[PDB]
Amino acid sequence: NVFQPVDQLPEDLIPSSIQVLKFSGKYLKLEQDKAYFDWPGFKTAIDNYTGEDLSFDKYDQSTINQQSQEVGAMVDKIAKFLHDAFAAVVDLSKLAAIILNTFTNLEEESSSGFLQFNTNNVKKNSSWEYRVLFSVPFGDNAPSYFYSLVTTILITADIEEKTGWWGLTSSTKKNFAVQIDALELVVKKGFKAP
Repeated sequence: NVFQPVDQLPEDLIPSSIQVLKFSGKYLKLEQDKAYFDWPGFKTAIDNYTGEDLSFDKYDQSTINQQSQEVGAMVDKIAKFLHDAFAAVVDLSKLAAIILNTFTNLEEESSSGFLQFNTNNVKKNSSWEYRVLFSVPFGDNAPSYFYSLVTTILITADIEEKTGWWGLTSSTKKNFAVQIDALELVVKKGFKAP
């Protein structure tokens, strides 16, 4: 739906991880008929959280200026970033492939609830927001715990039309700009969404 769920958890945690999805989903802001994630709203909501199965770990944000590079390289960089900044997706079986697939299949995934296209008539360019939510466990040493990494990836390129994004390959080269927003939460089995 609002976030592509990417789980790698033991069945006894999947239910809790869905609640996290439910919770995250309620912070999408619709306007101009374009759906985007509400980070201020979401951040704020976590603070006011008065539960016990949820806690903030860290929030990270990386924004890189428009640079001409290939899709493959760019996704690899995004992946390396998510790998190095958090404990959550350290052993996730190459998120890079999950991310590279989303951008090389934009046309088939456009209607998906976790992708939002947009154009800038002034700058005559466009962008996509990919919303993804990762969940990986702590380990059998702390069975009730796992991490959830609420992530948004905003890719901007020098592409005028929406069709300009159709059929991108790992080799395709453009003037891409990338903004990654990711928040890591420590959640435990039994977490219900407010």
